[PDB]
Amino acid sequence: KELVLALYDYQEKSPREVTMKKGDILTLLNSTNKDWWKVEVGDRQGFVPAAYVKKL
Ligand code: NA
Ligand code: NA
Repeated sequence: KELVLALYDYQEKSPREVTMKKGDILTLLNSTNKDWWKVEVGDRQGFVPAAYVKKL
């Protein structure tokens, strides 16, 4: 529903994670966890650290 901004480059470390580039605009899918948010990066879905993204 919401959009988030990738504040840093982040390379996924596990299958459930996804990679993002600084400045990417991600779709926020699930932010119920305080440390890991599920996002859509382009056509991929996965988790990134909440600390590395900013809600828009
Ligand atoms: Na992955
Ligand atoms: Na954040």
